[PDB]
Amino acid sequence: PWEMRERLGTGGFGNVCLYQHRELDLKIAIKSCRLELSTKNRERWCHEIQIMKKLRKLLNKPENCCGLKESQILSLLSDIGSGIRYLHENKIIHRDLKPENIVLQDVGGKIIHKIITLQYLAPELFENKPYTATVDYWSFGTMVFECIAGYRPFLHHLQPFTWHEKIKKKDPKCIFACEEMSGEVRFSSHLPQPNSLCSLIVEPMENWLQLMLNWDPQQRGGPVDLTLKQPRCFVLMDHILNLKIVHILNMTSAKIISFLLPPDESLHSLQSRIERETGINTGSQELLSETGISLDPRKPMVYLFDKSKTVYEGPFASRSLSDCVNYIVQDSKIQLPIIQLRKVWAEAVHYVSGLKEDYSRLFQGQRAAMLSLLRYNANLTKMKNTLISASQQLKAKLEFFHKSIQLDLERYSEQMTYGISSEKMLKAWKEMEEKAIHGVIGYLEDQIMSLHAEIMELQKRQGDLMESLEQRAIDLYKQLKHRPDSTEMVKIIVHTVQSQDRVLKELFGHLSKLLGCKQKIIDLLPKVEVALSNIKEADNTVMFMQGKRQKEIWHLLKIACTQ
Amino acid sequence: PWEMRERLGTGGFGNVCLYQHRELDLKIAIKSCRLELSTKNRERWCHEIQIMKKLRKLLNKPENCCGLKESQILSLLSDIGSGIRYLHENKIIHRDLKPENIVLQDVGGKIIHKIITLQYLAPELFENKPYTATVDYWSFGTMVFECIAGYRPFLHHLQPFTWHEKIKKKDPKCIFACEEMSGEVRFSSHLPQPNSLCSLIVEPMENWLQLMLNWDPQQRGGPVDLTLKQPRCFVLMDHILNLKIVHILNMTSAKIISFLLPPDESLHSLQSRIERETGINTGSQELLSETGISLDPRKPMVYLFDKSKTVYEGPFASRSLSDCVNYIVQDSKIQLPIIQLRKVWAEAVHYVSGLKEDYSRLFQGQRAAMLSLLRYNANLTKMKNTLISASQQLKAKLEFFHKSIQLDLERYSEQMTYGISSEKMLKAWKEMEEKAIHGVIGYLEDQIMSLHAEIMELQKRQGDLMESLEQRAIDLYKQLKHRPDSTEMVKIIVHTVQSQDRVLKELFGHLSKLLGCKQKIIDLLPKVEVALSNIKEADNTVMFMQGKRQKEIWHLLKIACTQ
Repeated sequence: PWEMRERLGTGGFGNVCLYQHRELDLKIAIKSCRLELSTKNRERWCHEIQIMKKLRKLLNKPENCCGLKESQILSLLSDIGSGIRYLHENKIIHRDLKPENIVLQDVGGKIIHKIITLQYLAPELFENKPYTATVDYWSFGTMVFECIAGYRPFLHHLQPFTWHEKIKKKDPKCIFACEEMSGEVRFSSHLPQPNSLCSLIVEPMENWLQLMLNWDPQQRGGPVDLTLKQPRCFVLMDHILNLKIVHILNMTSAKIISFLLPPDESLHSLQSRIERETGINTGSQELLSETGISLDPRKPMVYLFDKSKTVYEGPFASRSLSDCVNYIVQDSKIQLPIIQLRKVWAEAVHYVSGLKEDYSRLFQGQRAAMLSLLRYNANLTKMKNTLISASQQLKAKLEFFHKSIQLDLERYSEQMTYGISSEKMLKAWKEMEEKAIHGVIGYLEDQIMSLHAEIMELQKRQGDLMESLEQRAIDLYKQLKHRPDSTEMVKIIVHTVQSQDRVLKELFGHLSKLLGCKQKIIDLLPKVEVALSNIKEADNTVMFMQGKRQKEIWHLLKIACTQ
Repeated sequence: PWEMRERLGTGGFGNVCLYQHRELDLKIAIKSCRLELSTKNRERWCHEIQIMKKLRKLLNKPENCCGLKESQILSLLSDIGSGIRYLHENKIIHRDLKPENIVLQDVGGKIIHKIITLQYLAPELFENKPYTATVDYWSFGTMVFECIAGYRPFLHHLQPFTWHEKIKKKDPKCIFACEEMSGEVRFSSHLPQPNSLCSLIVEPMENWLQLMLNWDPQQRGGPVDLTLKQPRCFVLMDHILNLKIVHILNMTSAKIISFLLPPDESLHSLQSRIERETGINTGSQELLSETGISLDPRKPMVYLFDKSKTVYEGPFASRSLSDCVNYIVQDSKIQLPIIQLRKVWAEAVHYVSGLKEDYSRLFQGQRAAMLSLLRYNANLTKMKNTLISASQQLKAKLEFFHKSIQLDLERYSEQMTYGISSEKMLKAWKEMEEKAIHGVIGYLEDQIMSLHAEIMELQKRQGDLMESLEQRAIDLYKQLKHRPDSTEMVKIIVHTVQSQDRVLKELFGHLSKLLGCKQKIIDLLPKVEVALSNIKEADNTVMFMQGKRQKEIWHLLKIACTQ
């Protein structure tokens, strides 16, 4: 019993449909071709199905109008790369490239992607009837930059006909194209500013796209690697996919640097790399995990603190607005053609989203600092429990020491009668008495639980309020986006900059209190080490002095055997 | 510089006025008599001022329409009693009695009261020109029942003329008067039901008012006590003022009983009084203070728990509605004359206020139970700290016991050579070894901190929501009160009864968890006593066994002196 539900779309000579089982969640797309076909087209569809048996919603999101997040673009490169190489191994050229061919499928947080409009049709497909797999490189890299910037790499916002008439008139050794308001065709051989990708990836992706967006058909793939039978863009993509890039969120200056690393980097070698590269001393390189764990350098988002500097100044915002957006900050009432307005507003929304991520990640590392504080706390609890244990045990040892030497003093005083006693033993036991004489236990305990209660007081956010502010702004961008003055948006910029400044300065006060707690702990540690060491040493001396007293008793047994 | 502010009222031949200093809070009432008086009236006012140099807002509150709280009436009796006797000692009859003569003055929570409308003018003042101090007794006791019920003791809601025409036609040996809807004059020699005063006070206040509201002028004060020159009502009022009445809020049945007590009652004698009177066993008489302290019976709102019974059934509401109010619960749309409606609605508001006080005081004793739980907790913490202290000290004593007897075993084994050793000492030291052999320490510790964390979980109110419901109801009574259907009020009765039932049953679950915690603690206590006792005893045995070993060493010194 298959339920004839709503369609999944329009496909073939009919509709792509959703046929779920009536009881279970068993969905499949069935490409309806019930319409009477010619036998070349019917049989054509037959071997189409036979060979088949052998994302566009994400392309139109409000939150990535200037393009997608880095890691998501990476996963699209590896997944759609495996699909495209999977089709080229199967001696199959798809040629029907579009974001609608790609399935969304959550597997535990991971979206999986397989392959199932004149902007994707190749210019040699605009001209000639036969084709090669180069159209997959042109349309695919085209769609890749449609993930990178959110829109078309060549002359976007035009109709595709005159668009390809300028593609075949474009210098193919360039990357990005745009058109100004004065009618100038200005095109760039480099990627634009609105990007989230690290430059270490960008420039091999730049020249990679110089091979990809080369509209000359014979040079779309690469100078072919004759050792692995492989075009150059595949080699560059597998090169990029195995880049080991870490990220150290430079907290004290509100920065982050990506680090392209060799695969044999020990963490100590990376400590030297940061000490020479960033100039931050390894005696103060405080490196916390996403869970706030300090590393082991014996192993091969990282959070960067200065162990020395407790003073935390203001954040160092190295991201400005573009001068279009700052022009609208200065003058919001100018009613331009609304395409450039949604461009400017989009840049503003991506900026304020950057601010949201700033409070997000700084907030995150603040929490990780608190978790490391908890780990130091548990260390302190262990050390103080062992400390007062051995302390009080040592006190009882002193107790039976004093009673024992009191009894020994009695027996010595009685055997004094016959002149048996030797005074060097007595003065030795007096020395043992002064050593038995030999508070800050409980006082430094009060330092411990005082700091403990202080931390718990520090335990007692506003970027959700700024999420309502930015959320209002992106709602403005949506309600102005579906349409065929910007003052209030600049006011949201005001409230987000100033509110962000307030809560960042308060959290910097929190962090200063945290490092004060941490330095107080690290000051408390060798107190516990020296104190515990004196406890164990003094213990073992008193125990050996009891054994030495038993050697004196033993010597009295020698005196008993002497007579 | 005195500021001529607004008046304080109208008085004399002008206005009672507020003349504050312009800088300080120095207020005084000045009785303006600027109007041209005759010299008997001007000089009359002169000796009035000369003798003077030698509350009505509270009478009209929305919350006490059926009369005032008990303790406040008590304080008015002692304060206005001291004022009236203060005036009768000064050979002065005021005769101008009204609630406007009484000053409100907060002193740390206490209102102080001193003395400065035809319903207060006496019937002999309605008839004759000369008078005595009996008019103070009539008008004063009149105003007293105007505190007790909130309105006039004789035929209220009438005009004062025909009112006194029925006062002089009333049987003066009765107390309360009313008039029915059919024109019947029905008057009562007892106090009505809408009262908060305890009956132990009510009936001497009943007969006290039978002397007070006796409109026969010669019998208003009393059969005069010839030993203290004192009318009977003064003797009865000082008798009532020195009554020592405590209150035990019977929590398990949702009750409270006042207890008139002799002044020499020990708390153990009162435990017998509760065990025979209430039938609640002194082995289960759990008596907690307002701070939740269990008493010392060696000393002379009390909270009553059953130590045995952990099952807490539903509350036992012995306060019903009157059948007028229940009639309006059954039929709310009857538009009566609105005087009886505000009477019925007023009874409803006082009922729901009683419910508010029920949740208030049960909530209060619940909190006191939690405070007593905290006291037991601190006791447990002390006992466990001392316990693990003496435990681990005992462990170190066993340690040097075993090393000591190991060394003694060595010396004994070496002096075995010459046949010096005596095997009874050896077998004795083996017995000492098994005694040295002679977990639930830390296990019952886990019981302790397990229960501690469980209590802290129980630590994590709705009568404020019912305060909004009742507050809505008294707002209905005010908005219908200022006017010259009751269904929604009965719906508030529904929500307050059912919501009150829900939160009371939840809090009864809380209390069951509390007594479970308490019985768990009291089970944990003799474990600590027996365990600690075994620790101290076993300690003192091992220490004496070391001293006995020193007596054996002493005996070896006797063996050394033997040769």
